Amino acid sequence: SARAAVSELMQLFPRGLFEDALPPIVLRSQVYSLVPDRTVADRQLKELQEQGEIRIVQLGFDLDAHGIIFTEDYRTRVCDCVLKACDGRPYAGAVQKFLASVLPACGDLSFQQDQMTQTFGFRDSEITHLVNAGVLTVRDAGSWWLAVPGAGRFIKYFVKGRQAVLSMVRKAKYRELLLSELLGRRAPVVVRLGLTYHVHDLIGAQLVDCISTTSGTLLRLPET
Amino acid sequence: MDQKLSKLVEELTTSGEPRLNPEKMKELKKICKSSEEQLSRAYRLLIAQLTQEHAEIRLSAFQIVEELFVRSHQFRMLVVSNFQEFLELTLGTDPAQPLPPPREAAQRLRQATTRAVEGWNEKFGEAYKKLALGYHFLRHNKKVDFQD
Amino acid sequence: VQHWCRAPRPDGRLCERQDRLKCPFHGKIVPRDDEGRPLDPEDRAREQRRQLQKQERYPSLTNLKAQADTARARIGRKVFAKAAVRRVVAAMNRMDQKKHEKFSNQFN
Ligand SMILES: [Zn+2]
Ligand SMILES: [Zn+2]
Repeated sequence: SARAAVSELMQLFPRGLFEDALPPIVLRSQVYSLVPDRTVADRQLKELQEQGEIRIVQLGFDLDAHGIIFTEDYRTRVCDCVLKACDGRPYAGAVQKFLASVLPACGDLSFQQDQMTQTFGFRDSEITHLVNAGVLTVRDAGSWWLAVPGAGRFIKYFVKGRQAVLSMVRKAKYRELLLSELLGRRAPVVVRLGLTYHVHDLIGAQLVDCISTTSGTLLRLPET
Repeated sequence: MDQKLSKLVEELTTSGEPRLNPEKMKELKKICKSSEEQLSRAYRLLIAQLTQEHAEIRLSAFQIVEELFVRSHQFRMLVVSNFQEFLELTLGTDPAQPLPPPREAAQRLRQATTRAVEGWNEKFGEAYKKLALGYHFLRHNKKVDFQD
Repeated sequence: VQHWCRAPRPDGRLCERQDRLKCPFHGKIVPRDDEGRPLDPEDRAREQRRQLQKQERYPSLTNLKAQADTARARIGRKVFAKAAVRRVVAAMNRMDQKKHEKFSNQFN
């Protein structure tokens, strides 16, 4: 089941690297890595998201980047860090209202102005309060995506780590490399999140061909 | 028994020899005749080497490929599978991916691959419809001079 | 131009070159006697030291650096530089300024 897979992948998250300010984040593609049946993976993730255990957030760095976060890690980290760094500055109350009203209700990826203006009685001032909280970011005029405060650091590290790992596979012979060889290899300093994490992401997005050989699963770059 | 194969192809390619060393060529022939997955491994070696940026290296790789093609049957299916990319890298049909230097090596590669394609069409063309299609496609869409 | 280079040539002859300051083939001109020894012992010692210093001091495939590493490539790089052509154009325009100055008395 996808629920297990997200659990193990969430364990791989090096929380210390982000000083426990960011809740652990799992990319949907990595969920595809451990669960080859892509369709069943998506159905069960939708099941979980409806149940309210997890949230899905548009990370933006790629149009197909959806980060998966346990709802309770999201609430805990946002309340703690935001209210602490923002004790007194006004949007703390607005964010409290948001976490109390919207997140339990709708797990939807995007938020449109009409919903917050009417169903939730949020004002323009309060919406700007959230936007400065980091909790919303602009999709369009009057449209905003859910967001984790501080995600930029994780995004930058993930992007550089992914490209570094892909480069390491490229520079191996054939543009090929065995998975065990990669994992045992000393990680570059650019790769700050750990190699298993990035390897799952590459395999899941079909950026690297997984070839099951007698020596194990080989990584090969598909011919571009 | 994979290390020795990579070694041997490495000497054959990186040497830049105008003509293949026949003794280690025969060693490669025998050792590849040993196994078919090993034949695919040699094929992968050749494909990897062909992408590398040097005309002489590509000439060596293409010559090895021609040897195996004329000598092996499964190799024929394996290469005509990706005949598209193979022609692209050898003929330089896509101008966006020209042939590396030196110019003499590039011209020799061009002549040799034209002749090899002609011979393959004569010999296995009926046996591999995709080869006949590729020949015709070269002859008209790209207008390759087969008489040069 | 009176003094002569007069350095000892490898053929045993002394140089007859009439250069004001330096011999192109023997460096600085120093005054030498009829048999080529510099008159100044210190100059002779310096010349001997200079001579001693001078006396002391995929392969089968073509290398693209061979063309890049050659005199002709170096000279081409130097002359065909944007700065160099700009200076050339400036000087030639000043030449044009003189042939503009070729009309003194009349209206031009
Ligand atoms: Zn002289
Ligand atoms: Zn001289």
